[PDB]
Amino acid sequence: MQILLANPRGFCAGVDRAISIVENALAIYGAPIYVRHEVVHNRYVVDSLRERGAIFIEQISEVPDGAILIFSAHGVSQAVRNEAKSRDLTVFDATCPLVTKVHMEVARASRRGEESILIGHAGHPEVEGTMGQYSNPEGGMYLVESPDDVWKLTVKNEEKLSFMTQTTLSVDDTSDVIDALRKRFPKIVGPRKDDICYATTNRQEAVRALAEQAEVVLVVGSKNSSNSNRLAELAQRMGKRAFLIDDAKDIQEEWVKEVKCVGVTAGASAPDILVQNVVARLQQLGGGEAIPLEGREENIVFEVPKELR
Ligand SMILES: C/C(=C\COP(=O)(O)OP(=O)(O)O)CO
Ligand code: SF4
Repeated sequence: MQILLANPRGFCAGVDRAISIVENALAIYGAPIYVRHEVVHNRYVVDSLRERGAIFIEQISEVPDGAILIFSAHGVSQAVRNEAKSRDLTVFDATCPLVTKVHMEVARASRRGEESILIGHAGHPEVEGTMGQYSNPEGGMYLVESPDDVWKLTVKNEEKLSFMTQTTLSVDDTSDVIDALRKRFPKIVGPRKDDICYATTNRQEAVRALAEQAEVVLVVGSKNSSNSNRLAELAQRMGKRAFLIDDAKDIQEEWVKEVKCVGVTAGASAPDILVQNVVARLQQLGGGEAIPLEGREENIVFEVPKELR
């Protein structure tokens, strides 16, 4: 059995920054360090940080006065931010810069009383934080997840309308949604394409190349990782069996028995060690040396704030 590795795969600039923020805060201030939501959606990372004294909470009420609070890489709403500011908390923000970029545009439309539409998945923390940048009752903030949602949406003033997107969406499905938005609201304004980040676009392009060779694709990532699910989904739609897994122990022999080519990739929040362990398991199951596919070289890095270096 041949083992192929997608490239790029694994950690993106925002996830590496956000994890370092929490690690550095624990070294500087000691336990406990409060973190609003899993810093990144990865069980291995989260479990480890708990171990070292990080405490993960959903609501600011859970945090004692005098505490240090870190906002997750997915971002938070202005309401949450202000609730944290009204309290006597020391706050560090691990929101990824590429999510903050979107937030700034939503706040601008809110200040103008002009409506905005967000393409994304209901209930996800990044969608809660981005929708949570809009607070003007004169305008409006609407969420659409599909073309059918666009077909049913009515707004107050489609002459002054703009859109934004979640950073981890399917590139292909978002394209369909935007096509619909432009047909329904011909004066709608947005970015040149969408707010899907470089890491999401690159991992999806890489898994596409991987799936065209591999019969089976294993995506290292947790169940609640949006971007990771998009990678398994993409391979599955190409007609390949694809499994989202947290670690090598999740691999069932049936998935790769008699398979000549198995591909491995990892979501933006999954540490490289998990991929190494998955490769080791596939080798014990008959696989040879892991072969990295050629890919788009990534070079962006986001530094931790100086106060945590
Ligand atoms: C922070 C972030 C992505 C990094 O991976 P995560 O798996 O942590 O988050 P997501 O894909 O949104 O479920 C959203 O920009
Ligand atoms: S997936 Fe993109 S936007 Fe999200 S943390 Fe990573 S680099 Fe930032």
